[PDB]
Amino acid sequence: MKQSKVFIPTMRDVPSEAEAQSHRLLLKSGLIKQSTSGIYSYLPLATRVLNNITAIVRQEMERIDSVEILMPALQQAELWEESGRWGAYGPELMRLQDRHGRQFALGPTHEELVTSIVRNELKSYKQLPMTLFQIQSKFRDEKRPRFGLLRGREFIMKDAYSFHADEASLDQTYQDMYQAYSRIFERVGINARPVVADSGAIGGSHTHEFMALSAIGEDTIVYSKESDYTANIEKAEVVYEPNHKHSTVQPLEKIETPNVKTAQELADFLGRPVDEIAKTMIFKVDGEYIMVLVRGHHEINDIKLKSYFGTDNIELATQDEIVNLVGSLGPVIDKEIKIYADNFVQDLNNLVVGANEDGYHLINVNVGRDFNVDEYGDFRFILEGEKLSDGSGVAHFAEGIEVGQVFKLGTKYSESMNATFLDNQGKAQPLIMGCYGIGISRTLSAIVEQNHDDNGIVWPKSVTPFDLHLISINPKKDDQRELADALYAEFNTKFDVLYDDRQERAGVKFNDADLIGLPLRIVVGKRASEGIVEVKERLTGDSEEVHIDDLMTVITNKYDNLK
Amino acid sequence: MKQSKVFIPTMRDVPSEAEAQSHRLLLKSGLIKQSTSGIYSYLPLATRVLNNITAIVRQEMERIDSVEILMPALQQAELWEESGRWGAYGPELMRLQDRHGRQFALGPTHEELVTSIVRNELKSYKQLPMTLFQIQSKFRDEKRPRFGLLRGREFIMKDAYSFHADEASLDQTYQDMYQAYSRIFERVGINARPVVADSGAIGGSHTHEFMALSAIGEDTIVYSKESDYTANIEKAEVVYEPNHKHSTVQPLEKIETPNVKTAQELADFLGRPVDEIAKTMIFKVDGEYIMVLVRGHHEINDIKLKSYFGTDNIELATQDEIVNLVGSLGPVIDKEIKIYADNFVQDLNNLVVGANEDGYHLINVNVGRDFNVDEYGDFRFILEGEKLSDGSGVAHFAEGIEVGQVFKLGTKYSESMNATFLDNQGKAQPLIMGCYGIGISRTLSAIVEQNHDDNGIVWPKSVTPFDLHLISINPKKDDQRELADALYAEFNTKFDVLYDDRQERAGVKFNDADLIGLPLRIVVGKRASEGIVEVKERLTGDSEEVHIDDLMTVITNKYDNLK
Ligand SMILES: Nc1ncnc2c1ncn2[C@@H]1O[C@H](COP(=O)(O)OP(=O)(O)NP(=O)(O)O)[C@@H](O)[C@H]1O
Ligand SMILES: Nc1ncnc2c1ncn2[C@@H]1O[C@H](COP(=O)(O)OP(=O)(O)NP(=O)(O)O)[C@@H](O)[C@H]1O
Ligand SMILES: O=C(C[C@H]1NCCC[C@@H]1O)Cn1cnc2cc(Br)c(Cl)cc2c1=O
Ligand SMILES: O=C(C[C@H]1NCCC[C@@H]1O)Cn1cnc2cc(Br)c(Cl)cc2c1=O
Ligand SMILES: [Mg+2]
Ligand SMILES: [Mg+2]
Repeated sequence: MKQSKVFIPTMRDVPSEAEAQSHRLLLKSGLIKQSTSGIYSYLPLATRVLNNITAIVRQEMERIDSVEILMPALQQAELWEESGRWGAYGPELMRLQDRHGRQFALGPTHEELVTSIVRNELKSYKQLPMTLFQIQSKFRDEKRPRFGLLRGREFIMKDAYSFHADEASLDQTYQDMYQAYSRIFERVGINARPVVADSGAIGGSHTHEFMALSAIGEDTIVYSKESDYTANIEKAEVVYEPNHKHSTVQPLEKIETPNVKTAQELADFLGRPVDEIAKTMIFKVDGEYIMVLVRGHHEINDIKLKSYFGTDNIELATQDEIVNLVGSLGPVIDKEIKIYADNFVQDLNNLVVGANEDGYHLINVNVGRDFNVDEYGDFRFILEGEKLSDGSGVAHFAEGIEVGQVFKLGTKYSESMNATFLDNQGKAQPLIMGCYGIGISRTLSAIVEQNHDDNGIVWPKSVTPFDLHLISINPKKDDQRELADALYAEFNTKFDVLYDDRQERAGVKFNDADLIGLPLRIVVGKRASEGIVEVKERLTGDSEEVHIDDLMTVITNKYDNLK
Repeated sequence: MKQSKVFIPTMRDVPSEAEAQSHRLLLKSGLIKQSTSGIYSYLPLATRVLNNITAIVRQEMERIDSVEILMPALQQAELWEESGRWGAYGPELMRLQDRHGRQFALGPTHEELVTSIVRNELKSYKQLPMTLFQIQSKFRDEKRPRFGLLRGREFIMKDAYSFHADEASLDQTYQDMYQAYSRIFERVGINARPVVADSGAIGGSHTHEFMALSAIGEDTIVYSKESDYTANIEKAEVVYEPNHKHSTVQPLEKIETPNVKTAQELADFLGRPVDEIAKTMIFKVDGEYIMVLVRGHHEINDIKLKSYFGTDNIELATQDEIVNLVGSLGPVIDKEIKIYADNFVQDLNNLVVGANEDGYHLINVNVGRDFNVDEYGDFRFILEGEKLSDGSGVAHFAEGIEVGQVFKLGTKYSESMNATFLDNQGKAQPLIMGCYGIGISRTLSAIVEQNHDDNGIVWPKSVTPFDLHLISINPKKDDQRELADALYAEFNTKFDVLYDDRQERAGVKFNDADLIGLPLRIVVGKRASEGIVEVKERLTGDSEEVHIDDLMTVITNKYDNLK
């Protein structure tokens, strides 16, 4: 393609609101444009990268017999009522009415739709297993869209769904997908790690998330150096082995603590280490108010609380709800309320806690005497340095972007939506399901996060929108224009060449080229009359003069040796 | 792919409601499944056909420098307010609210979105022309979804938009698109004709529709045998040259006409030919009621009326609106109402018309004496046999499916949405726009309409979901299964082979194969031990025995000679 005919609105200045490097670079390089919060257009270069990603995805899906389909975005509410998700979900599910008042969801994911396709069609065990996938734009009215394509409201997902006669068959396809996902991410230029993910509040099914390792990552991976242990910090269990720090029991005492809000401020005020303070938070669990206690150097993990209580309906009590129930909160109160404490609170006595009265705290508070703990448990995040759940060694942290997930779904949808098959013994059984997804537009951004420098994007060979950037320094000069025209015709059969044929200053062409980030650059300039050009590598910045008779061999060898 | 792993829910019986052959066959062959009215899932084989169509589309777009992008479905109402389409359109535009009460349209087409992309980015004449396109699902809440993929509510469109400094540049790209569209349709196996289309009520810009010639087609193409004249029957002008059939003027007379509703019933009742009766219809044009007169053998053309009056707000008066104004209607009434008559009414005198009184009609009604005609004009459809507007010869009719359109849009959106560029002389000018579209999912159905027989689909080589159907008659037999396994491995590198490896009766495999419609079939049966198979052509039904040492050459030669 001649660059004069390709829309590439490169920017001089990136706005302050853009925080993530991938977001900043996709804007600056003229690859995406925001329509509104969380909603983007993919401009020509991004679209080519998306096409390269989806071609790799299609190869890897076909390799494991995952068969492509395309399902609708517009989905009748009645389908979502069958599963119960219509009623279970709130504003994140986008909803609308047609001209006859009939209600619809815009698909955030397709468990019901795909179940509706296969039910009473996958009728026998002889037809199983079956795996279907699509590459299709999903809709989620995210509370906080952010970081460009990393969290949109309209976004591209590759979602797959598999159907099975038994658990062993599901296990096989889950492994196939796991392996296919590893291949997909490596091929597109992402360094990713599969990590054990949380199975949800109620379920205990096997699930792994694929995490693109990057500093912008909002997930923390807990990993071992001694074993293959890798878990989301939300899931990673903390094993408690007693190590008491108890002193002589003292009488309870309310103390004045003016302008003291936080646990660390209280620690500083009393001249004590923060770990000896116990923090108290009020949660609302299935309508009932509870208290959760953790030490001052720890933080409450809501995902563990949800899994512990076995419900997703857990949230912090609001300002008004706290006042109606009881400044800094504490466990000593004359009221029927269940108090839960993290296991590591047992290492202390003479607790420092809130007084349920602004400007005050309690010291020398003791369990049994002053208040009772109903149950102890693992209600916190692991810290870096602590011993892992498998006993292999010490916990280390790495930050990650969730680029995909694999999930053993089971019979949830097939039971609720009556999707059955006749087994070996002729009896009706619900289809056993797996579901799997890659965030395609998120993955595009993750590629940029891991493949860029201070001057722009550095696209991997596998996904670069064009292979070669052919640039004329001054096309007013006949020798330069004509040589570049000839080289375009020569190289645009074997390679995809972006030919910067524009009547633009050399400096802007090179700045644009740095942003755009194609792996190899052929510069036609002052030595065109001699049949000499310059070849420049985007990754290293290495430049060399090359004569046109050698150029095909030099470019091909350089291209083949790219990662 | 092994057919045991591909979801293909072939049907024994097609429901009565499915009318169009393409709709019936896409259902019967297991290629689509309805989710609800006008909303479909594309099953594995249809998805492969769609991928083949879009690959051809992409090649032909790149050939004319039409550059791929991907724009969002979710579009803020504020954008649609800029153009005025938010207010101009009614229930066909699907609308919704997000969680903050902000209003959105689901894109039925993307003129505003694309204008928002390029405005203040295509800043100079030096950047023009620019052509962008996407392949993306559109949403239209159609009043009457029908014929499967021919009229959906969620459907795939390839929409392109071009931007220009002057009218000559627009003319060039319009011609490029016209030519590209001709190529696309021929390549995918559609016999199509470009025809002059109506430019709308207000505008007079150049537009052509591409019509897939087929009997299910709801459009009628008027064409010449002597010239290149081709027009939609909505547009095709009728030139009136007087041929009076006048008799001696008679006195007006009201006559009893019991149980006479229609013009032909009245003709039969009075013993007169139907052409001597004048029909009267009441229309509402920009709030004002009018009368339109046409002869009994003619019909009113609303598209001509809209173009004549220069407004889209024309509709028939309702039952209640007719009563408030005045059985069979007629022009003789004591009221201030404008009466328009088709030109061919002038060939008659002593008109037979309604009496504005149930059970009665008027005879011997004459213009000037009994009523006045305000204006005469071309308000009807041309009939087959009549002389064409260009004077080349006689009108012939062919039925067609509108598979695409090309349109010289001009500055409508660039004016309303302030999308300007600096011209040669440094002054701001609105971007001159073209817009173009192909219905991709409609085109898939049109391919089936033109490429099928009584036993199933007959896919063209260019778009067939697989190239070869490899079928084992009885895979319990080791020689058959093993030979078929070997041939699959041999042929699935050069070709895409669907291998019917299923443990199913031969009869169902062949019935499924006929429906599925791949061009060549390799049958492994009783002579597998001898290294002999049967090759069968789907189009002709010709079968021949072939030895496996000759099979690659025989298949390749047959495949190369397919249309
Ligand atoms: N709002 C979004 N924008 C872009 N990509 C997304 C978004 N939500 C999910 N994805 C991607 O789609 C994949 C599958 O969806 P899903 O498993 O439902 O995500 P999720 O659990 O909601 N992730 P998150 O919201 O980031 O915690 C994810 O692994 C992401 O890569
Ligand atoms: N409801 C639909 N279902 C499937 N395809 C459609 C639909 N509407 C339009 N298309 C296709 O998209 C192309 C461009 O859209 P457009 O020019 O807006 O169609 P249109 O004038 O509304 N046609 P029609 O509604 O059939 O009279 C058409 O030429 C069709 O091939
Ligand atoms: O979407 C999932 C589970 C899996 N679905 C198939 C693709 C891969 C993915 O991990 C989790 N999820 C995430 N977000 C959601 C948001 C809404 Br709104 C709804 Cl209704 C449902 C969901 C929802 O089910
Ligand atoms: O969509 C068009 C004009 C052209 N747009 C770009 C692709 C090719 C197509 O011919 C005509 N059209 C047809 N149907 C529509 C339905 C609705 Br609802 C709206 Cl808002 C707008 C429209 C509308 O503009
Ligand atoms: Mg989410
Ligand atoms: Mg329409």
